[PDB]
Amino acid sequence: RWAPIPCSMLENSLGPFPLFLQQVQSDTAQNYTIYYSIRGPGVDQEPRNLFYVER
Amino acid sequence: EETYTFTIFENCRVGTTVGQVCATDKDEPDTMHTRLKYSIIGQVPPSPTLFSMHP
Repeated sequence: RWAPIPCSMLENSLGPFPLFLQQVQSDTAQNYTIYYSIRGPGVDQEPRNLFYVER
Repeated sequence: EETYTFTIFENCRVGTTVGQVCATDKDEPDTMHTRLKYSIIGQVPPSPTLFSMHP
């Protein structure tokens, strides 16, 4: 399997927020309707709701 | 509503009510065209589980 791909954010920013980082979808999204989520330390493991995805 | 809000207390007992939502369908009342079924699809956080819904 291909490895995952970095992204970086800068500390204590004057914003505004939600501050965007990158977009991630399927390619095969055109075959049938899906929706998006995340789990892990930073949304639902702690620190909670640090990170956010448009469904 | 597209987005409800409800309040409860801390330390409440299991089977405590949070709230009741309502909905309608535009076919003939009390037919199968309008007969309704309710379910949870997820949680924030996903886990641990805290709430349920009567179908």
